Amino acid sequence: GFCWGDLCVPYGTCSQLPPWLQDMCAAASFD
Repeated sequence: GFCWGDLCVPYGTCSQLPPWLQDMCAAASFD
């Protein structure tokens, strides 16, 4: 879960994102 201040990328944004952004969203899910 990558956090930019208070903006943490939701773990469940992956299907709303396209493949290349899902790659990071994978680490968003696990971090």
